[PDB]
Amino acid sequence: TAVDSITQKKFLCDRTLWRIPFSSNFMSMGALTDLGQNLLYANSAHALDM
Amino acid sequence: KEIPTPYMWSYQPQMGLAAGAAQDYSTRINYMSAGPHMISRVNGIRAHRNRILLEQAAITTTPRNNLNPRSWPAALVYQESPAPTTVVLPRDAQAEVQMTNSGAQLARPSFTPRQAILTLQTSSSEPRSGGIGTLQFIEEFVPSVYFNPFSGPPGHYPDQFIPNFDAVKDS
Amino acid sequence: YPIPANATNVPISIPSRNWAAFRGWAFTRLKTKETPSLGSGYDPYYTYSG
Repeated sequence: TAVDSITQKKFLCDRTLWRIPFSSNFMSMGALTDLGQNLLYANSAHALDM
Repeated sequence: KEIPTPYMWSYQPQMGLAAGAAQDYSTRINYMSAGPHMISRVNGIRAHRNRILLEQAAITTTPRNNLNPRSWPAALVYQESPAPTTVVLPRDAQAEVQMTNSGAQLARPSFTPRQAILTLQTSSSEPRSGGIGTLQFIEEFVPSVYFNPFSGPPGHYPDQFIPNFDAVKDS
Repeated sequence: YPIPANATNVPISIPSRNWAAFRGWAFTRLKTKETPSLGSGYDPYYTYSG
């Protein structure tokens, strides 16, 4: 048979925890993270808008 | 060059190391010159204070070498108290094997007296490293003055003075 | 520091500065309608003369 069709490509994420390292190098290693405590990242209180 | 403020170190506690020095303003007196009979007083009372904060800077701490070091050993910054107190036991180590398994159940010791104690040290296993622990911040970097702002452009300036600064590289 | 309707989260945002004279803290509440942020002669906010 021939009936023209187009594929949809949705994904499924189950129980997985949205993980992300706080690094410029993107590596989750140690308590003192690569960009977490760097040159000017232990800096004073600045406003955050996401 | 003539009238600067005494610089005050800004702090971050859990790191232990101070961020950098900054000038005082929310208590800084009026600089609208009162007249020829008080201009020498507002520049004079401050002048002896400049020597108050200069003299104690060499007394309270050893003069500046590494202006802000994170890798910091203990010498003036104090390692916590090294004294243990050791007490004995109501029951003995070797006077218990004779009874319980044989028949007589057990529930100075008023059976067979012995004196045996061993004392071991309380001190921090190896010396204090990193930033300031509890409270030694004032004794480490006392508010100090650079009375001639940036006098010397390319060689060196107030380096670790900036809060947006680490010891590895400038900028 | 103006704050909107039905909200409960607001802190003060001041970093490292001078503090050489301080007896302590004081706080009270006031409407934006009855009096505005002063400094001007007759600013576009007055409308409650109570």
